[PDB]
Amino acid sequence: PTLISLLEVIEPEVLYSGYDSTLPDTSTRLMSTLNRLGGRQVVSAVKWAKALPGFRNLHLDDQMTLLQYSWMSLMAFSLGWRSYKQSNGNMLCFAPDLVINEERMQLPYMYDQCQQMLKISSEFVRLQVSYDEYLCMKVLLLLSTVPKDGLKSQAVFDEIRMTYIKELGKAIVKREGNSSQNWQRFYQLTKLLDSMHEMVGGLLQFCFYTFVNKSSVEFPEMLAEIISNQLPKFKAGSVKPLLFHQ
Amino acid sequence: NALLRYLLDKD
Ligand SMILES: C[C@@H]1C[C@H]2[C@@H]3CCC4=CC(=O)C=C[C@]4(C)[C@@]3(Cl)[C@@H](O)C[C@]2(C)[C@@]1(OC(=O)c1ccco1)C(=O)CCl
Repeated sequence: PTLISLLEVIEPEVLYSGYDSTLPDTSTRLMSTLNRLGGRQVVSAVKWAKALPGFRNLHLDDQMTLLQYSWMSLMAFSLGWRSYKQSNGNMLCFAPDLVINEERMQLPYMYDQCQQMLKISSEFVRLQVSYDEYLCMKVLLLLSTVPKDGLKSQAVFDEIRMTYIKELGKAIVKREGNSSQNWQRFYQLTKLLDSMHEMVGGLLQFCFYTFVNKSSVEFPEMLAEIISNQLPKFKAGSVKPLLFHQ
Repeated sequence: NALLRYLLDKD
């Protein structure tokens, strides 16, 4: 009963948006449908995180902080994964009932943010990331953004990261079968993790903007609670993105 | 806040 096999079992099932393309296609409807889907996905992510060996050893405040700080990264990474598997990174596969065409991206209100999200999936395509590699990296993303003032249970947190860095090693081996150039693979995946801060930064920016200036878009309570809590901290520059390479 | 606190404690 390995750690990686447990990560396979606790991985949330792909959710359906219930998007109704019989209705008129508007910007407000799409972003509200995506927000509602996102709220539900975040709920699943909380359940997922609680089932990660080690996560519950952390102080409850640390648990909240990590989820509040990384939720967007987890969602965008998963979206990148789905899009890679479902269409080889050619389409944004938010849900099996909400798949965005190349032609549907050519709309002014969503071209820019779609291009940002496609870049993530194209990294999966470029690196031919395996399922176990993806799962290990996703854990590490949950553990990649912290407060500058630090954490309440730092030592536990440091041991968790250590545990899942090793698991990522196993995922690399399980895929390649013990090469002498596995260090290059590890380097490439840590570089991808690092670049997730930048690739997601512009997504959070547009999200925060939409939430504050209500440019009328609906946010479910799950997202509203995290965003409004997360908002003042980013503006204060109080968040520390952890990076493997300086 | 309250909703995240709930989800972490539940089950
Ligand atoms: C650009 C941001 C990033 C979006 C998330 C990316 C990650 C994500 C993946 C999902 O599968 C479902 C939901 C979210 C969590 C998204 Cl699509 C939505 O909440 C909606 C989010 C926040 C976002 O989405 C868009 O504007 C968007 C998506 C497609 C075209 O525009 C937004 O700011 C709306 Cl308020």
